[PDB]
Amino acid sequence: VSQPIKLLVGLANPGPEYAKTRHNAGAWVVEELARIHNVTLKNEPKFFGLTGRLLINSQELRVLIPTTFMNLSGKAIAALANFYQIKPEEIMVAHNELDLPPGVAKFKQGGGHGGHNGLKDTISKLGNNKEFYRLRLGIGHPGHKDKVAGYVLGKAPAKEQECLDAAVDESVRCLEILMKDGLTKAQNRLHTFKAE
Amino acid sequence: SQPIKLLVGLANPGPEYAKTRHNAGAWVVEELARIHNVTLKNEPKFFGLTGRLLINSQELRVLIPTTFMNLSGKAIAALANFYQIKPEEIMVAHNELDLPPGVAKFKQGGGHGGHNGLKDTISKLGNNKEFYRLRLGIGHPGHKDKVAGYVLGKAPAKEQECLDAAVDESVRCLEILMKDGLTKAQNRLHTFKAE
Repeated sequence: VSQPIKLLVGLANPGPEYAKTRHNAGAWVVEELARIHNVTLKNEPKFFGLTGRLLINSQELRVLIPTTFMNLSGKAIAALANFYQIKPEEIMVAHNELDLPPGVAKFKQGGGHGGHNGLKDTISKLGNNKEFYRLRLGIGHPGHKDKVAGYVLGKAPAKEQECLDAAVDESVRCLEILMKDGLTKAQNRLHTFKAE
Repeated sequence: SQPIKLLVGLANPGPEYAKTRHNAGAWVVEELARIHNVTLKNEPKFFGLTGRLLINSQELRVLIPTTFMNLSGKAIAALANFYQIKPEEIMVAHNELDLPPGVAKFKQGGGHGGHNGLKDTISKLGNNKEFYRLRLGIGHPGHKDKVAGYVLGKAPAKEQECLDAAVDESVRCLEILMKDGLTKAQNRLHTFKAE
């Protein structure tokens, strides 16, 4: 109506403390959306993550950043969406996307996990359903297969982190636009964005 | 005479993860390899860094996977299968929640203990749990739900000293294992407690 989304999830590793690693991109979007809407994300052990509720254009939007292992992110998502009776196609998972360069971002419903250990676990723990939405935040692709974990668990160099941060900012605006004008208008704005 | 042909040190790859508790097992391998002057080689077919050490004239292969921790079994199984090494001949070094910092133990078998690396290693080794472990105590946080954050954090300095002493003693005992065998290695290691 015309925006089906009730849960926004931001995937990230629960540490280290010290580092803005590419694998945590999704969480940066949820943190910035929350900050802007004065939501304080609170630990909620029952959902194995940090949670909040926003109200945007009078639509309730729950937010989650799992604090499980990345490969058990599905446990957090399913625990909360079961609790509040949110369906898979009502969930949007924001995550780092190897298929797009730094500074680009896209909305999509369904698809594969693309080697993303969080996405893969989410599909499984949602009863093998891929039709949840994704917010794909581009981080570039290292080249090789075997180098993928080292890439995603590394810190983007500073100029590249700017592109990422710009895409986080636009993705938040487009999430707001999504809550106000629906999914199609939101995508149509976000997919023509390109950092700086 | 002793059962171990492959020593694995579980680890997340990269500089940001190198000093995290979840990497304790790689500290053991990296220190053993430094002492024996071997530079680990990246072998993409094995999803990790690997070497061969000569210790008391035994051959010990070493491996530190550079996959996600939860895909550690890919590296171990690819290497084990290549070199024809069975699970009972593999020692996996890993951070152990149920033991305090400053303590380390050898063990054969058991479950994964929530450790996502151990879990995948069991699965990729055909659901065989009977590989040896070098359990490196890192303690646990007060709440179950903090465990991932705990292991992916760096131990504070005093605590890291205990960890480093236990890495060092584990290395000495791995050398003893190769000279005097498991029972003697184990008797020595299991009376160690860094204070």
